[PDB]
Amino acid sequence: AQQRTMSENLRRNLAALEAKISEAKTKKNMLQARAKAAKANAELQQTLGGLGT
Amino acid sequence: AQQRTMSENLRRNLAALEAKISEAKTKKNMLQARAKAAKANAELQQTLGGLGT
Amino acid sequence: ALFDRLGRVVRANLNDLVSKAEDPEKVLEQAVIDMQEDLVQLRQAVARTIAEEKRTEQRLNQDTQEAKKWEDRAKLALTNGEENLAREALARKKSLTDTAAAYQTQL
Amino acid sequence: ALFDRLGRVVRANLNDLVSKAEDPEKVLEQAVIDMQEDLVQLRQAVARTIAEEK
Amino acid sequence: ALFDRLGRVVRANLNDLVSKAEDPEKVLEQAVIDMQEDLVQLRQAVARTIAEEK
Amino acid sequence: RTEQRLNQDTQEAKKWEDRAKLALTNGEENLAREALARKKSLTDTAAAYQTQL
Amino acid sequence: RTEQRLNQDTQEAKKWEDRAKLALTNGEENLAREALARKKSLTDTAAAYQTQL
Amino acid sequence: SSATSAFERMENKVLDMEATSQAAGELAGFGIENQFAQLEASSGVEDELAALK
Amino acid sequence: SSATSAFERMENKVLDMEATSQAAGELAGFGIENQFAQLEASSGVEDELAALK
Amino acid sequence: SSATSAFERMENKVLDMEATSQAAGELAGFGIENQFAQLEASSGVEDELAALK
Repeated sequence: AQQRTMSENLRRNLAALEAKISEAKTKKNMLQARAKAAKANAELQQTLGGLGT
Repeated sequence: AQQRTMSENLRRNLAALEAKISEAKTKKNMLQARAKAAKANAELQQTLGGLGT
Repeated sequence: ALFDRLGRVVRANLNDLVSKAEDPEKVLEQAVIDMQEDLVQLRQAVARTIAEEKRTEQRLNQDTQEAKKWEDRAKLALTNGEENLAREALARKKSLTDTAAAYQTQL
Repeated sequence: ALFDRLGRVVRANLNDLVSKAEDPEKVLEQAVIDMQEDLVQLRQAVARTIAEEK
Repeated sequence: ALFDRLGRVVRANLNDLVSKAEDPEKVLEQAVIDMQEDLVQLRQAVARTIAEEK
Repeated sequence: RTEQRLNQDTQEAKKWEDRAKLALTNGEENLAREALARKKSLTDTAAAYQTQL
Repeated sequence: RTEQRLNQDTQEAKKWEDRAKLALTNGEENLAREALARKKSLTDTAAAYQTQL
Repeated sequence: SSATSAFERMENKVLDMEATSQAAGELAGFGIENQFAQLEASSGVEDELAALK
Repeated sequence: SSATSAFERMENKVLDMEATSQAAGELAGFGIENQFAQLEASSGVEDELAALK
Repeated sequence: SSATSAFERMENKVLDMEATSQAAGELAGFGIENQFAQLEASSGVEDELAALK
């Protein structure tokens, strides 16, 4: 019963941690794409802009 | 009971520090924005003026 | 200031010497290059300040919906009989409400 | 106290210098790896707990 | 301030000297290349955005 | 090159025109609008080439 | 060369107005004002060029 | 120096980059709405032309 | 000592920069609002013309 | 230095470690009950939906 009670704390928290990591992992991917987009955009605004010699 | 009474204060002590950290996090972002904004005005003023020299 | 007057002649003659080298078809053209460089820097500065205004706007809204998620649990808990859980949720909601307010003002 | 403030001032700039040297794509990915590595160990513990249980 | 004006005067002439050395056909074509190079990178970003989307 | 581009584009706008009439007749409104956006773009570009010519 | 620049501003001003009319017909009131403000700017630019000419 | 804090730091940097790009563009000469409205309305009338035919 | 009193100084140093910048604007003369309000009104006359069309 | 005492020493160290983990988590941002209640109740209504069907 003690073993089951303690493995139940652990499985619940395992489940919680699993989900929280997975949130981060899927955000990691889209955030990289977002970063690339910003980098390209700035370079283009500079190149296209006439505010330069 | 003796440990639990001490523990109550210890929980309250930590939370009080977190409140200061909450103030500080907001203050930081604004101080960065303010410093940059102020400089742009100064840079503009020098560009606008200069005097015969 | 007799010495100062001698140093004044040195300044005046230097100003004249430099103004010999000022051409009538080059210095003007440059003076206008410099102004474009001034403008670019300023734009970038303005953009980077506008950026944080938007960034504050992102944070702010989140707190408003997070506050709702706490309430929902507070209602459930009170319906069930889980009274202890309800109070913690309400206390957190009040905290998010203050955080959002602070952000709105900041915005 | 001026000495201690000098040290803090030096540490600050050094904190910024190394902060400037990071690039998001690399650091963000590196963070996920760390979270994964940690998870694997937490699972192992779930592994033993289950085996003793059996 | 006369010193700073001297420097500006020197930089000006140097700006003209190198301006004189450019030839339009080459510089104009070279500008288009730059615009193209930049575009290719902006597209790649559209590429990732789409892949994560899928 | 300008002559070809102007005409090389028009004809395409037409095909998109026919595609839009089929999409409309078959029951495809959102598809028809898309083809028309495509038509319209080639049409606007075509005017630009015309003046340039 | 001044004569080339000058005319352009005169037709660019028209292109802004056209959008100002559309926007006001639709209900896009915000877009209309920006267009009008830009048109006024081009009108001044053309004037300055005409005088210069 | 933690993953959670490390992650959060890199995320905010990127969001400021996305803004950096938007701002940098606004100052340079951006917007792309003017034309969009005109194309949307015109595309409207295209749907009408498609429905007629 | 170094602590909640490092901040103290830095926050004040930022505020002094803002205050100096604002004073510089006053003392050079404000042309900004003089141009702006007049520009907006100038557009407002043309709103009627655009609306009429 | 005995087995019984040695055993007891290592056991208590571990129990303080288990607490160390619980506490460390509470301060960090833990709990995982909020969601659990919502899932339990919702799962209730799922059983009801299963019984209906």
